[PDB]
Amino acid sequence: VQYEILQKTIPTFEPKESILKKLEDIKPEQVKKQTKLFRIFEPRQLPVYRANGEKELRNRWYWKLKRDTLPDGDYDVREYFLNLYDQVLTEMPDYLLLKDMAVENKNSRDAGKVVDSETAAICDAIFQDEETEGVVRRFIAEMRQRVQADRNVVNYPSILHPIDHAFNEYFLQHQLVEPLNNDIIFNYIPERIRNDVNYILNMDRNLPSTARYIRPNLLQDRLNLHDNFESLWDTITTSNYILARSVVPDLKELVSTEAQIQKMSQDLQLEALTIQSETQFLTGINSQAANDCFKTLIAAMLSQRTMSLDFVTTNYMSLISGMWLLTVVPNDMFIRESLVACQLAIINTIIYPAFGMQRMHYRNGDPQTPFQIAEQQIQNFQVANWLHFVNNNQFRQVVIDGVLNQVLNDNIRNGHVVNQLMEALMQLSRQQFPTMPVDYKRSIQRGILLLSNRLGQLVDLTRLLAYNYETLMACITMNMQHVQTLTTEKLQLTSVTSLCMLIGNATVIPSPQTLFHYYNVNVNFHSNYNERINDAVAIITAANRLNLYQKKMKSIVEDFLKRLQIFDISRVPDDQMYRLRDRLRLLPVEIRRLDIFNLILMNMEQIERASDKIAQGVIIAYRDMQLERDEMYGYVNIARNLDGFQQINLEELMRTGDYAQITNMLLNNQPVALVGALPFITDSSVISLVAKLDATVFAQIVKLRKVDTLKPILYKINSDSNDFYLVANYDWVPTSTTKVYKQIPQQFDFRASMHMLTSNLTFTVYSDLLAFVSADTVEPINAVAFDNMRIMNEL
Amino acid sequence: MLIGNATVIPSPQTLFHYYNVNVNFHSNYNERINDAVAIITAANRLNLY
Amino acid sequence: FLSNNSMVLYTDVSQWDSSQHNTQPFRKGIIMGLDMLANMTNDARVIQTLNLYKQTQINLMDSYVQIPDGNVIKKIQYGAVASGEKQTKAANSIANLALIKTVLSRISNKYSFATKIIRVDGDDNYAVLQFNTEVTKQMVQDVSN
Repeated sequence: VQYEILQKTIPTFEPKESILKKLEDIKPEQVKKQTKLFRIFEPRQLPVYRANGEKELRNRWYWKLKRDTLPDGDYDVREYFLNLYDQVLTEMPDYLLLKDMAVENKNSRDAGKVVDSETAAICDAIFQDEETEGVVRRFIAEMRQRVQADRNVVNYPSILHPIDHAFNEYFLQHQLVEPLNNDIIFNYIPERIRNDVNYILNMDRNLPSTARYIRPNLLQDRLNLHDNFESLWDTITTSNYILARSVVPDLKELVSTEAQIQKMSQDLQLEALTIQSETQFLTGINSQAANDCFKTLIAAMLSQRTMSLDFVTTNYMSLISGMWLLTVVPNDMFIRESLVACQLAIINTIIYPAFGMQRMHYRNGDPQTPFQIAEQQIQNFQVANWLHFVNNNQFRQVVIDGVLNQVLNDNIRNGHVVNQLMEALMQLSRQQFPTMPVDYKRSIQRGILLLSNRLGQLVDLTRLLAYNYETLMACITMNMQHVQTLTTEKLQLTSVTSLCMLIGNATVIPSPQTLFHYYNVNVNFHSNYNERINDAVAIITAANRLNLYQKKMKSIVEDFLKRLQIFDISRVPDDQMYRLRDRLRLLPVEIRRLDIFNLILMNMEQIERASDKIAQGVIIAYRDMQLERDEMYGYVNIARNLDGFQQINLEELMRTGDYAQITNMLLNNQPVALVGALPFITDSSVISLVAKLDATVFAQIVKLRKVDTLKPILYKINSDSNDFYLVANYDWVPTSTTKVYKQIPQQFDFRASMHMLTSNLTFTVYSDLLAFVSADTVEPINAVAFDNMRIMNEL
Repeated sequence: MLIGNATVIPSPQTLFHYYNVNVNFHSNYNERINDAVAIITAANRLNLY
Repeated sequence: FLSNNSMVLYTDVSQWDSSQHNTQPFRKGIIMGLDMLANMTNDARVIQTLNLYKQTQINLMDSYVQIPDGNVIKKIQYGAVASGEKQTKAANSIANLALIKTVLSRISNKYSFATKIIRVDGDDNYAVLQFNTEVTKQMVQDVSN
């Protein structure tokens, strides 16, 4: 035994692969219950320095940011705040019970609780500090949880910064849950299904008022994707068509194929020694296609997907059944050239040869389909009225229960159209063929008799299709528009003949479980659609209210389409994304997102004045200005008004590099301000003050023009500076050129930062709402239609 | 049908290149004109036939 | 469609088994198509069949080859296509058709022609193409290069 090995470094071609799903496999949602309270600020002990600069034996608590991460450059700061808005929306909860997050204060009189772990941390720290007044300790001892269970309400103490309170209070007061009772279980079900006496409903539970439920956003198509996005529409349409095929019933006991077809043979009186066009009538009269046509028609009419015809003109029964088809199914539901060909065949081999006419002289692009022109040439009331109905058969667009609906005539539903059809076929049987021989008469009249001996079954079939179609229509949320798609489904008229020739006295009604499944699926797709629209609209309107001009609004649309888990995002182009963006801009934002964004807008500057990594500007005054007294620094070179000196924006200078102004102003020692986020270093010395270093930083800007390597100096001076004996003895207020534009921290008020957060007590949340409902059908023979009359009865 | 969201302009180096080249061609053109004109005129004034 | 204005490019494609275009891209195109088709059906036997054909394409993407040499046996990395399969014929026809459709849209960067006919049968393939004018020697040469 022995082996050898050889290898080859094959390249690694990776497509994008656009990972897909289908509607039934779209998972609905997972609710957000809330974690900790979304803090942005926290307290901190800092030293303090009395005026004259020196230090106390005491400290003080100031608010400071958690996670100082802010950038350099105002553009990147606005990026930061957009990302923060994304974070809050990622953390925006749907419901929340405060008791889950609550903990126990180790220092309360009444042995009470508070809201969050950090609240209690702060309380304990401030309680155990040596240098806190007794009054805040009293406060901490009195602050506890209150409960009122008559109302299912709790009030817990919290300690948090006012921005934090704004966010958390908005979350509390706008948590989207609604009381759940069985009446809502019912009324969540469609009216038409409850109003249908062929379904019976019950449940074995009595939910309390303590329950809750989230309501879907079944708002309609804001984007009008039927309007000039025909690729996306063809995708959506096929993706609903396939769902619809999953729910159409399989047919019950059909007549025995071999028996029915032996009967057809007998009724045709074939011959073993001729060709006999009649023979082709038997082409494809199997089962499995009857079901296929029954499924294809209904799924197309529900999905609004056009469908095309294939049919061999040597088979005349295909045409004779296409008659019935074109009657009971509209014509704009089919693609034009197909039914043009079919109607032309029907005319030129059943009708105009029967009434003794020319074949036809028909143009390809004639603005009239052949039945329209033939409606007027003939002179016979029955056939002409039939053709009138066919030409003017089309859907009725009606808005019911919020959803649009493509409703049939209400003369098709009740099968009576078939009576017009059969009268026409009888008045065609009675014709002679003056031009054409008698064998051809025999073929035609024989074929149409095979369908005229099925009157009751065809009426019943039409009623059955209408019933199942409306019953499944009732389980739709997205409005169903009638606009032709790029692409069709091939319908075979052999399958139509199979259906029309293999059916009898056995009724199929949709199971209630299939109905509920179809409804919940359409709901999940529709609610995902609306929620993702709202997401993307929020981000777009955010980025345009912050002048994020370099941002390119493509990845957003790509995320929006990926989350719509049916499209091929790797092969949708860019123009289409941008047009979709153009539509998305014009939409209103939902209230939650707009409010959160307004909060971030009004307080983003306040968040940015903090963050002691970057300062909001720098002054340069060729003048011996004074330093300001503060008590977390001492003497500082700090500015907080920026009045007086004129200001240069730096992002405007980074965009269009024109340093003539800044350079000229620096050379000639002209006072100026420079506005934009900027780092610094904290020079805590004194000998670097009299030496006047903070003016040295700007002379690089003329040599190397890039104002990015720019860091002003911040002259904090105190009793911790190695040279403070000067400021102590000689009695000189420090003075400095080149102040920094910056704000100080805000002192921590334990009393006023305490709040009481109110919420519910112990509700429950249910999602799969139709799980409590049990449903069943009457015996399918004992069914009944809109007319209050048993369908599938004629024998 | 294949374009969007990428502005490309000439670099200043390319502009200077393309200006210097045209300058050189044009200057050579006028200089060689002047030389030919001078030599023709001198051949027709010095009776060189 | 042979005429003074048309030409025809014919090409032997029998050596294109170890080639770099019958490895990963060829197999992955079929895998992608199968994914689309699986999301284009609701029955389960069909999805199982499709997943099995897919997994076959996964495994054929890495394929070693027993080849003796005297007593010891070599096994070589050969992640490509050959015969000995139910698939090789039609799939090679597909891939050669796509290949020529892709190449033939590049001569259009330098010539105006109307593709009249393409044919692919195994170890050869030919495409005829017609011009706005009459043919010369130099267009033949440049088209070939």
